[PDB]
Amino acid sequence: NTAASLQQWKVGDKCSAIWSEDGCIYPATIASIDFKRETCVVVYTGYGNREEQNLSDLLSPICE
Ligand SMILES: C/N=C(\NC)NCCC[C@H](N)C(=O)O
Repeated sequence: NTAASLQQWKVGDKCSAIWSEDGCIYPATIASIDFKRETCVVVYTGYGNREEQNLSDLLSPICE
């Protein structure tokens, strides 16, 4: 994980998010960010769902 940059993300960046449904970590890609709410919508890669997560709650992209 990239701890130092774990609050700032940009649209089009890959990440990991906590799926609200399993509570588990899954790979997701940032589709859009609302910097005012400090949240962003991410699309779960491989699944095709999109969920709104906090920028500071996002997790580093999977590479393994
Ligand atoms: C981010 N993860 C997912 N979707 C966006 N997973 C969908 C399949 C897993 C789900 N627990 C099931 O078995 O239905």
